[PDB]
Amino acid sequence: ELDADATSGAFYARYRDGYVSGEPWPGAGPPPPGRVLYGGLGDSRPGLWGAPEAEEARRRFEASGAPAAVWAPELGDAAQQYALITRLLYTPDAEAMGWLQNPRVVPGDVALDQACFRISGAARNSSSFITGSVARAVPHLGYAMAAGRFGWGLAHAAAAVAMSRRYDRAQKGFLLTSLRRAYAPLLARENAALT
Amino acid sequence: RRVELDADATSGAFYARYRDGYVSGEPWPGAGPPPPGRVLYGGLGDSRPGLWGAPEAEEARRRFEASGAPAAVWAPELGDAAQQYALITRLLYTPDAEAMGWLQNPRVVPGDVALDQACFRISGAARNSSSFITGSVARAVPHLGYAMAAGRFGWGLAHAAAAVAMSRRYDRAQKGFLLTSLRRAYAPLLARENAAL
DNA sequence: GCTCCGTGTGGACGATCGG
DNA sequence: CCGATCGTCCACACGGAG
Ligand SMILES: [Cl-]
Ligand SMILES: [Mg+2]
Repeated sequence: ELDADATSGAFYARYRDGYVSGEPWPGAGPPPPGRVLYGGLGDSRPGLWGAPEAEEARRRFEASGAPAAVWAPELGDAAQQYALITRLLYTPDAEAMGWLQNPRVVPGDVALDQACFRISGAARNSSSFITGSVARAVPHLGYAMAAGRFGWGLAHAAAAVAMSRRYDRAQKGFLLTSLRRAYAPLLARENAALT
Repeated sequence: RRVELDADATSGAFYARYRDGYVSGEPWPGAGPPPPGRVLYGGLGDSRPGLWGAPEAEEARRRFEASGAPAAVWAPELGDAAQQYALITRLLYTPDAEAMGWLQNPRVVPGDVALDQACFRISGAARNSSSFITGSVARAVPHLGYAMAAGRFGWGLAHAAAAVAMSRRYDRAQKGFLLTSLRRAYAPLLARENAAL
């Protein structure tokens, strides 16, 4: 169906949901002890704390001041990576969409990524596995779902567009501007309430 | 490059001051209507000849016009892109509609196949691999160039939600969370954009 | 006239899933 | 048989130097 209540815009101005920002999404929570979020909702993989791959990447992440090209929960708090990627999506000339799809990766970034899916249970990286993040730089969606932070959905939506092969460079730039306009008031209102 | 976090962005005040140099309702830089007798197709500025007279286009147009629902496989020959955008946008806000599942796994009838094959034949034969730019990640969603030509950023919701729906990295509950995130973000934008235009 | 660089695009082909 | 995403590799433009 389609009414004049929709084409005029009044149906969207009255949008309300039963969820509360800052409250856990139904079924979402922290991973079991000694494990980190991975895969589908509620799933997890063993952590790689003390492993050479995780610790080498943790030091590089803490020393760069930039968002990590390959992120894992062993590297730090997901809120830091979410905020760095979110800010990156709003800085002009940053090439955020190109960086989300094809970031420059040192061998340590490759070794970290290979260790995470291997310790989960995978023999090789495969396009069919549900990981909870379409781009390796974006933290697992379960951390946004557990914290009830809908503004962290922007990182995943922008990365899903960036990772798609069906849009060219100029088309992705328009979609990034669309997402900037949509999420800017949400992020401003959400970051104020939870600070 | 490098990103500097600070209290201006952590408190949210950097996002409250967001402004861009674009104007809603005005063409995106480099974007415009297709040439006469052609429809938008492929990358930015590209186009293919229209099929407004072919039997495949007319069969699908009647099915679209007789259902009152958005077409599962859409082409410019079926009607106004703005109407299909509005139907998909309304569908994305409809409870119990299974919108993400429908975007990812639509029913494709023989008439849809004949329409889709007629569109690629009237263009050039580029396919020899699976990597090709279409301008829309889901066939039900009109070409992005129509949103770019009209400067309608609210029509980006249909493409952003469809890109999530087609991704293989999220399960059903994760895609449901992302739809709610996109609903909240775009609801004030759509309300404000539909009023001005 | 060839290469040499880094870097930024899209294509090619396969793995895996599924109608 | 068809085709979807996405890992992985690669083709090519960029241009002042030899
Ligand atoms: Cl709320
Ligand atoms: Mg066949």
